[PDB]
Amino acid sequence: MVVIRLARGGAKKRPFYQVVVADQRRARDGRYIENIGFFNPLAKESEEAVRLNMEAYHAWIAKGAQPSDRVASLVRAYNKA
Amino acid sequence: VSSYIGGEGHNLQEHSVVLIRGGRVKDLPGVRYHTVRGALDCAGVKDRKQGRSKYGAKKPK
Amino acid sequence: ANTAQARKRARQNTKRRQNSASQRSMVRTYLKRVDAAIAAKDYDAATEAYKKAIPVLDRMADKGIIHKNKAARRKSRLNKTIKGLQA
Amino acid sequence: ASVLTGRVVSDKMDKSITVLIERLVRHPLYGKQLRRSTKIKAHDENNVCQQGDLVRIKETRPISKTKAWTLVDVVEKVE
Amino acid sequence: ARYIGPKLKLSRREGTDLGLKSGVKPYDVKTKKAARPPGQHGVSRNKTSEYALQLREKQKVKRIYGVLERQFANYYKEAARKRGATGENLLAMLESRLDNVVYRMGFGSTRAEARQLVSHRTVMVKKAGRDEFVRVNIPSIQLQDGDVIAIQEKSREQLRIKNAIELATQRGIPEWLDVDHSKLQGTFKKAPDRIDLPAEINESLIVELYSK
RNA sequence: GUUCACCACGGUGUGGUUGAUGACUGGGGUGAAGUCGUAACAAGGUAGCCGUAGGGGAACCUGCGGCUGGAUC
RNA sequence: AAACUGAAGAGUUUGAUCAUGGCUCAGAUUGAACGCUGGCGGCAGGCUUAACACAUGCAAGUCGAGCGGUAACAGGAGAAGCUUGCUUCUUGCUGACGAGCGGCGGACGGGUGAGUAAUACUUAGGAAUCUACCUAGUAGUGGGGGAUAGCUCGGGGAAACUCGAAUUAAUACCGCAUACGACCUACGGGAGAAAGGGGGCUCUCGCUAUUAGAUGAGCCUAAGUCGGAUUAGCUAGAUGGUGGGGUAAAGGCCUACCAUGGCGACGAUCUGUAGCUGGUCUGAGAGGAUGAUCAGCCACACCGGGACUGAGACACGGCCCGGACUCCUACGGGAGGCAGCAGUGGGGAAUAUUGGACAAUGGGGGCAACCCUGAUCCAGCCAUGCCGCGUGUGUGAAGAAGGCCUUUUGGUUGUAAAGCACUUUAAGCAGUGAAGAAGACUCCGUGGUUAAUACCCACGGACGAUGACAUUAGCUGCAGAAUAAGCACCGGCUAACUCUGUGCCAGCAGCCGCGGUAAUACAGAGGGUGCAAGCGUUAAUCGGAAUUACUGGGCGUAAAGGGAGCGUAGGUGGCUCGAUAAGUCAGAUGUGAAAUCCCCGGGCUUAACCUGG
Repeated sequence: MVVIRLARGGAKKRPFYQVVVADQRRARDGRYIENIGFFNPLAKESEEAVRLNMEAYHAWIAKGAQPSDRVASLVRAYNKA
Repeated sequence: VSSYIGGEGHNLQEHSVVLIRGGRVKDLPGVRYHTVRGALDCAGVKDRKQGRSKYGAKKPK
Repeated sequence: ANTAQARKRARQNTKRRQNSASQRSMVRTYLKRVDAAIAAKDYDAATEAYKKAIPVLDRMADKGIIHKNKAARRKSRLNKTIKGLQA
Repeated sequence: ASVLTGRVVSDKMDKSITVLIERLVRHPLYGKQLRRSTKIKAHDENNVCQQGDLVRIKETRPISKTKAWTLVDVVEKVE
Repeated sequence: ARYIGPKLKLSRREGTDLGLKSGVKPYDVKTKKAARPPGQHGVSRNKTSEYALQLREKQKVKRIYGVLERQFANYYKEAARKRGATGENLLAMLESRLDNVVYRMGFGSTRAEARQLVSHRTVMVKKAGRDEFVRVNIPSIQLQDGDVIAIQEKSREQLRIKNAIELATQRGIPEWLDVDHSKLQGTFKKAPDRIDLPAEINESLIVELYSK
């Protein structure tokens, strides 16, 4: 199926994820369908930590995509603020 | 191929295993390679002091 | 095979392949009667062979022995050849 | 959809023609436009058009091994 | 790596005072030299060439600021990509180095001692906007407009710093630096202009040297 | 199960292409104060050169046509 | 606002000159190797050769909430020999669970670049298809049957395994009954499913038929895409048509017949070489070279061939047959495939650990608990590269000694050293100590559901179970200059010069060249120059080379006009008035993946690096 999951970039011991809509069988950092934002695990109190295109996130949910347990909680604690 | 042994004095004889680098000798017809001195079986030069690395000579203590 | 599961898959494959090949042979057998009756230009023999092959064809196509597309194409292309044989 | 115009250079196949499409390809280094030409077999069902005609053809599903274009208009005819 | 050997040798080879020694006494009497470059021969025949004038000019700046070839060529590569004059930009980025900034603010007698102070975590930097200092052991830190510099709480009683301010007062304090001796705290208000920098360093020779 | 059809292996023959070698032989190049001459550069002591043919130890010579990239006139 | 910034020449032909013209050099770069040397850290990178052969361990399992069950382990209840606190035997009763049937997964993820010059790749489109799991629906899930693995009984085999008889369960298998769709139709009608499990009649996980999405896959078209003509003709299922077959699907994909077509100097055919792209290096650019690491696509999995199961494979750790090689054997027969991750032998100039954890991000199975994951996250080794820091800092002259040169007394090494005054980065020792963690479970409340205050789902709180890295990063103390400099070069190009030895020798050399008894060129010294934990050499690419000239060259004599013509393909082409709008130009839309390059910013102590637009 299609999943909304994180794709790891950044550097060694400085992870920076991009939340991405991909076919589930592709490698985590390989081919995807659409990039809909990013997540900085280590970010300051004065810098954009989580960004997520909520319009395309809802479109992909209604379209068939299945979020992971990390992006689901990220959106959960990102839309409450 | 035929190669040139650089430096003063060497220990090479029949059935000696050498490392060979590029570089042609101008005044020697036919010679087109140099023997790296100090690599495998070709020893470094004995009393070399100035350009030691080019002749495989350890730093004298 | 180098794992118990690959070995199980192989011995399951032999059983499933025997069971499916018997039904594949059955489909071929029931279509042979229709083709042979068409060969000797016999509308009644071809029709009575065709009528008793449709249930077999569509039952094996629903089981997965042949594709539904193949079953439909065979039905249509044998009906079009029988009807033109002095409908 | 994807229409293409050209002259008929062969009609000696049943329900089939060969159309010569010409194009101007520009040289990547010297920048002059060479005129190049490809032979494309088209499907002419009623077998009407003759060689020397201008014809329009469109891409369709393949009809044969080397034929996937079909005739739609004979815009010009041999004089 | 940095140069460790003698400095008057360098000054004599460049033919000018590089400020490598302290100003506690005049450069002429500190060495009774600079009329001749070092070595057996010194002043020579067979006059120099365009490449010699360019090489010596580049070595002059490199030896003044204590920056080796690799870092200095990175400086020139950055300066030729920033907008404006390449030599002006290279002088600005050599002047914005943390060790040079603390030397000009006067906490160190020479740029070598200023770099020695910076390296040993005796200088805290406060980035513009940030409400905090941070101890920084990196002499090559580029300071932007408004960065604050202060002396460590456990090194304000240094004797070398206290005799470095009184030399800075005798030498002059730049106007792009706002230094207060009361709590050993300066502010880098702006990178210096080419008109503020001395008009005896031909950065044009450095720019023409880094063009093959 | 049998048999036929398709077909992989493998086999047979006869060619093509190409690598390494080969007695001997052709020319090319390099290397010394070698041998034979002196063909060219001056009108180089028969102006030289181009094509071609014949001849000659060797540079070359000769014929026929051509050129001036020929001095003395 | 910005992405708009970039271009050097020198030596060498001559007695000298100008030109021509080759050679050579100064630059940048690398998955580099070698030589000399070597302190640290961050981030990267690391078999380029043998797609050579591979010892050993690991890289694909999971589900008992589908099923019979009980081999092991642990409990529970009773039998209690009780040996009085020793202790055993019955039971699947429970947590669970080997083997077995069954499902899903194993077609992903990972590796390699052999083949492939075009079923490839890139760009742009297209129609004649299939698509497990996912989303939103629709019609259902009714009723039977015969088996069979394990388990038995008896054999055969050294093993691998195997044969026969009997026989049990299922969401295994096969009829029958129905069918909103869907399939066939001559459109009158025909045919075609399913399976149950679980939680308290409901809900939930499934199954069946199908629609629409999404995802993926197959298929087609056009354009582009290496060298050779000392390879010019190539094709007979070949090119087209029909009838038929075949496929999920178009199609000579196959076949019978009919026609004689198709392709080619715009390079067919044949040959050599090659995975392609984004990109990478170089360059002012245009170009040239290249296709490691990262990402996309393709191909392959010891070699040749065939298929099965499946939504998907002609399947890397699946099957069958054949082959080479390797191993076991009781000689009858068997087994195997690191181009997965470590690692070995070998080849080579040359490329690392037989490490840890699933904590994070993903992936497989499961209702969950949880299990698996050499993907991945980390750690180890290596100056292989990039970036960063250090090896101290000031002050110190009758300018000590020593070395070297020298006119024999000066100069130089040189504030250099010694002495004095301080400092402790990094390393070492001792403490402290974030963040990577997403808050599972459990409790409460609310909403949906329902016959229900159950169960289940969704939401809102409380709670702190979870860290390989790890003795973390960072921060704070202690001690003491203590632990830390080498390499190349110095005739010119090209920054830096003198002695001594040698004597066309020994030797150097990129080029010009040097060496013949006073060598700034050899070897050693002193001094100096450039780089610096690196420095040189070699290999390789572009540059300089306007030296293939598109940008941007030439051809009277320097290399270069075909002996001359006629002419085919082709290239190019007068004036005027119209048409068209293909080239051309402009606009709009779609696309041109992300990363990279560049600009503006943000975060690492800075930088490299990461990252938003």
